[PDB]
Amino acid sequence: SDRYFASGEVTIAADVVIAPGVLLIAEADSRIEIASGVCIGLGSVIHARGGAIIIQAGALLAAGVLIVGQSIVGRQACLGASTTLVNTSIEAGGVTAPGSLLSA
Amino acid sequence: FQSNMHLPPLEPPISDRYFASGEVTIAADVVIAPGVLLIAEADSRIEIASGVCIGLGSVIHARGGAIIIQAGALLAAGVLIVGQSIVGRQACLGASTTLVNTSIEAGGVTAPGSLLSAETP
Amino acid sequence: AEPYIDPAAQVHAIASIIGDVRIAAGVRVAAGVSIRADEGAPFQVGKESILQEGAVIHGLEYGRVLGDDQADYSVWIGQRVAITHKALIHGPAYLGDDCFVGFRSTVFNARVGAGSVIMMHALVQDVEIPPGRYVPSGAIITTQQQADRLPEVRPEDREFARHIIGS
Repeated sequence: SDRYFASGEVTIAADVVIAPGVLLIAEADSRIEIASGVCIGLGSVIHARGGAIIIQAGALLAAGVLIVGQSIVGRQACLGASTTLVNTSIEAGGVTAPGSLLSA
Repeated sequence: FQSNMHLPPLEPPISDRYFASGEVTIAADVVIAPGVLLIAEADSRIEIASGVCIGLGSVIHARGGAIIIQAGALLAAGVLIVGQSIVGRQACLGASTTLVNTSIEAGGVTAPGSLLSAETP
Repeated sequence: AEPYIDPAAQVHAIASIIGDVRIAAGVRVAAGVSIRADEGAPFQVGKESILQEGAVIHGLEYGRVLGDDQADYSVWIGQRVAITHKALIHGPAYLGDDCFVGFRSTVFNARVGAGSVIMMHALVQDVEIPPGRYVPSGAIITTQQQADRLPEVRPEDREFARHIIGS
């Protein structure tokens, strides 16, 4: 099935493409924001914890991405497959190699 | 191949539901992606605490004991846990992590594609 | 066309088996296993093989291997073959009798001769694996040089594989 799952304060722009089985979970004190033109690849898990996770415009997230904590993923940045971001941010136009792990 | 690129692809789900078989006891605020497979043999159980998320295509298979995912631990897609394992409070497991009879310190983070396998505890 | 299930084969009802697949006697397909031959490409899984939860068997549209029954197959899995959790067997592929494929490892467009032990998080591609050889965990085997220099299965390593499935 084509569905994703969201929980908490998640706002998604209308032309965002979200793949199946994506989880978009924001804890109570925290929130998720996805700008327009974004693609979230299959199976990706985004989980805001102590504040916001912002996916800005035209960014691409490959399959198996995991974002935890608080983070800004900059305008039109690209995250390789299986990228794992924990309490770390991506500049605009930034790129992560697949299987990369940025963590603080 | 780039990192984790040799590993198998991550396939879509066929249902919107996951499947448990064995002795599992689930927490009301847990989020389990469709197609996750929680299997516990007769001598065995799976225990998942509060606020856990388990990503697409993950497989938890308890053997000879228990697997315990503690609260706020998170599993990216296709994580595989076989044997007996305790995943610490607040831990984070990259896509296609494999844990075989090995446990994770609270707050510990696993690089995607990681392979952690001991023979028996 | 439909798949053929041997009445003496145990196939979980939540496993997904599509297309021209041949499931022999005493074959155990676990829950959540995916076998897909939607190309018109034949698949044969020999007797008493074990497919564990999350395993997956795909086939390319073009390409075949020669089975022990003299037929051409997209995928021929022999007898007593273990394909474990999340492992992938793709495309033109031949596994011998008594092969083991560890967790999240891939076999694609390759020949694995009988009695071989493939470990975890590994890729074997574009090679004819000699019978009775052991690929370590994490290895990436694409050249036939690499194949030729593979360790033979230590009587130790087939114990490890015999622990992974314990039924």
